[PDB]
Amino acid sequence: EAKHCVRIETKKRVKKTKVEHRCTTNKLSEKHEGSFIQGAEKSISL
Amino acid sequence: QFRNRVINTKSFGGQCRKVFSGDGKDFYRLSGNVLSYTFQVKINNDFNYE
Repeated sequence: EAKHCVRIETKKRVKKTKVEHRCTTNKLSEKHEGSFIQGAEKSISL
Repeated sequence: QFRNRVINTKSFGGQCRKVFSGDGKDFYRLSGNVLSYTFQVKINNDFNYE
């Protein structure tokens, strides 16, 4: 996960002002599951 | 393949050649010719599971 939020404000006067926000978020989840069962039988009878 | 009848395996030759089969538990009459006929069992099992 990431949050990356930035904010800037500005004003100038003898009048102009800006207040501004931009921020972007990422999420990831990988999930893994695995199974392997192997087997062998021999039976030799006399 | 097994093919057709070649030997007369019931030629008794005038003999009363009884044999007791312990397996079948019964008296059988052998032919006069047969060198031996016997009934001991062998059982021979391969299992192989994978």
